[PDB]
Amino acid sequence: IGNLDLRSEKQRQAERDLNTALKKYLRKQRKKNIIDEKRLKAEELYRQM
Amino acid sequence: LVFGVARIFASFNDTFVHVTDLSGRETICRVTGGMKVKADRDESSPYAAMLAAQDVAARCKELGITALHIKIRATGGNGTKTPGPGAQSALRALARSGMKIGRIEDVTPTPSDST
Amino acid sequence: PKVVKKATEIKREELAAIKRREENERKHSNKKYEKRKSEREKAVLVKQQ
Amino acid sequence: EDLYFLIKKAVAVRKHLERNRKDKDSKFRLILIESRIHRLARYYKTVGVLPPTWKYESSTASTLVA
Amino acid sequence: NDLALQRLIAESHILSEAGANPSHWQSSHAATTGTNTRAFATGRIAKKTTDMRIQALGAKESILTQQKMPMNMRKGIVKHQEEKEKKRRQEARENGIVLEREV
Amino acid sequence: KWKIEPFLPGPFLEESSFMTLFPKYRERYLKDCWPLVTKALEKHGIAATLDIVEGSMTVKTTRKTYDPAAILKARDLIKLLARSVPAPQALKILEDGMACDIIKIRSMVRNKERFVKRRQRLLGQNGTTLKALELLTQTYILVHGNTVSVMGGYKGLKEVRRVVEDTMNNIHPIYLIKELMIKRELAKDPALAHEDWSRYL
Amino acid sequence: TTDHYLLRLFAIAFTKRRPNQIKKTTYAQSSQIRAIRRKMVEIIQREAASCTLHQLVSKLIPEVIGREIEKATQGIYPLQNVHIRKVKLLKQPKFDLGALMALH
RNA sequence: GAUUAAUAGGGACAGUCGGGGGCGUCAGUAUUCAAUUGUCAGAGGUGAAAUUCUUGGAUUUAUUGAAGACUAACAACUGCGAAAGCAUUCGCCAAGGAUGUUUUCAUUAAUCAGGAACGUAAACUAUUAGGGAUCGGACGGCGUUUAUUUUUGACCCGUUCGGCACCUUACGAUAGGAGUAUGGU
Repeated sequence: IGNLDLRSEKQRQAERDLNTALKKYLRKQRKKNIIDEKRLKAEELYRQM
Repeated sequence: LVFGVARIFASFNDTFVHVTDLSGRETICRVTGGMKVKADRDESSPYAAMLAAQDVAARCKELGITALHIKIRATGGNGTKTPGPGAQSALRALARSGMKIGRIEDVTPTPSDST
Repeated sequence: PKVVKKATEIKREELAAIKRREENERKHSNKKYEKRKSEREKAVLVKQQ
Repeated sequence: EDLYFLIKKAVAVRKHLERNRKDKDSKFRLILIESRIHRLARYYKTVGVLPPTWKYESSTASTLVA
Repeated sequence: NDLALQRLIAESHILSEAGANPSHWQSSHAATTGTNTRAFATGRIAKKTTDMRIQALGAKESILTQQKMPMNMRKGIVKHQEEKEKKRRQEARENGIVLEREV
Repeated sequence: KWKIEPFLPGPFLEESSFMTLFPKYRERYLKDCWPLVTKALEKHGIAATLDIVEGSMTVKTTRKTYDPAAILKARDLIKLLARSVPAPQALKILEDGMACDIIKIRSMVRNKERFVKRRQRLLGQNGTTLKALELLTQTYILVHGNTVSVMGGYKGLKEVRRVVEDTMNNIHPIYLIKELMIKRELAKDPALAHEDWSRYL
Repeated sequence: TTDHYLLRLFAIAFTKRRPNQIKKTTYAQSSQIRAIRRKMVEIIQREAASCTLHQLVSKLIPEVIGREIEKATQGIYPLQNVHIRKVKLLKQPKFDLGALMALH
């Protein structure tokens, strides 16, 4: 009782200061099928790879 | 695969299954909805559209075209701009009895300003 | 009391609006390449003898 | 002169109105501009800068474009 | 002058939230919800409509409402209902849907 | 004679596809109501994608789609989802007996304040006349800005068409609801199955 | 065209919503719309008056005209997509089998 | 011999702004009518029907032509006009608004007796104190895109006038019916 909420402390500090996984990323995000411009950037990255 | 163009005029009172060539000029075979149902109440019904589509597909497979491009329309001037039950039921029966479907388009007359 | 509570809610809204205007002018003006002046330092306009 | 520009605007409005004859917004703006002309003209009469028998109905418009 | 027209207009909310419109999505959900597929749902709707009829005849207070709550339950209930109606008003101001005007 | 059977069982040569365009305030709601839509359209056999970058819903017929009217169902579904019908109702168009319709009512009143008054008259006090029309006609009516979007069976589509035109032409919807209630009472008993019912309205 | 075929070209052009913007309405002003339409009719006249009908169809197929309208109107207001929505041939005064078979 | 130049006026100029107005012109479909073909038994309405049109071929399919109307979608918690009202393009004609100016006469003004111009419906109802949006100027700018690089425009941001509307706060305010009887006519 009195220890840190680490997620809340990281969010507080954020609001104060303000090739093997990127294939299963597309495997998980081809199933939605929302196009979602971060996936467009990921498709261009996969085409470059 | 000889593509014939099927005009399906689906209104609320009667459905028109009509088959033309690619030109639009020469009617191959048409069966209206009301000539398959004794009742003018049930002239525009999915059963009427199913019977009409079966007769039209039978005639056009006797002529040997076995492929259609389907243009669906309705009463569009001051009408409803939506097809009746004849469109869905006729397309279902038409492709359920042979007839590899090609291109589907809903060519309803949409006025730019009517009244 | 209700007048003090309503007016401190209005004061919070106005101070947040002024901070947002200043932050947007900082992010889109030439003041971006400066150190943020602290508020205790901003408390004094000039000092003279 | 203010009165000179106002009567110039009046002749322009009346000439367009004579060419077109169908619209009413130009007629309403003509009524506004003739009321403005008569008010400024009355103030300049009671000062006295212009003749007190000088009048503008349409003939002064005609004789000042002519 | 007409009675059953006035009854059909007022009780339309209760009927269309109970079961009576299978093309409406809220009524097609409330037709399988469980408190309308139970044994005596039609009688419970009849009790609600009879309470609204006596309210239209002149009763100021209801029989179906609960009168004593521990002030945190009632504040949470009223605040949630007001926030729901406000969110529906905002999501109908956007999308251009017009809604029934009531204060 | 009127009932329609579900399709039991490649009927498409050219891979058909349709698109509709939506704005951003609909992009949020569509982004968090989309998996219901693509689940039911996968049960019908049609691939449905959403594009938040351009703002476009696309449907396209896959290899294993067998119902050929499913593409018309999906085209109407994405039209209503673009025109901001809620998602379970837009998915309720995918049943066999449903159909949608859009009624353009802005052309019917020359004035503006008279149009606002007549549209709010169509909507009624606390929505009671609108849900009374929805009950008596078995439809879903959405008074959508300058248009009115209705769904349901084709009979209900015709009756709400008549009621919406007569509401815009200064006949009251309470009068039309009384008319529909009389028609329901007369069609209840088939002893009066074919007479001219104009002697009662 | 240079083969004396009169035809009407109907072009449509939707306004570009600029990325990294916050305002919801991308409205061009009315004078800006008139300038866009003036540049549109200038482009389609200058790039359809010089060629024959076969080259005009060969330019219509990959949509070179809409691409050049998109490229040259972006100094007035950027346009999301320019298409030519209709081509209508009104009168063909010649029946010549020479050019009509040089097609086929 | 002639004040402040008003945080009231009227005018001038410049870039503009507007689905404000008039005249012409250009289109777009749709409807009706007619013609040419392919037709080949109903079509049309309705909750059902009926009147009607239908082997001289209706409804339908395709292509033209004419006429009259209107300007879908864009289309708004917007724009313009004093009001009714005003949405196709282009041209002409005047007018108007706001802004800016290193623009002028200096009370010209405010309000309305009299008068003058424009013209099937109803039916549920000195500041507030700022903020978030919005559009019309004018100014400023870290920057993305025009841009082969300067213009210039689009986007973002800030300042400033002006205006339709939202919410909060008020600064406050303030403006006989229904039953039951009894006796007459």
